[PDB]
Amino acid sequence: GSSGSSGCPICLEDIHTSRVVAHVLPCGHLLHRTCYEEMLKEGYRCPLCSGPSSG
Ligand SMILES: [Zn+2]
Ligand SMILES: [Zn+2]
Repeated sequence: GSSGSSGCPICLEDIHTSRVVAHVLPCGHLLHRTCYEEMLKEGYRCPLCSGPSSG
């Protein structure tokens, strides 16, 4: 379950700035320097910010 839509939608693990760097998306979300590199390859953008048909 997930009540708060605040967290890396890639790995789904509470991000910890202190622990590791967080990539602030241009939409208003945080990611993991690593994850941000994975999603880019796959071909999917912020799966949280609903968009058009695609995505
Ligand atoms: Zn992540
Ligand atoms: Zn977003």
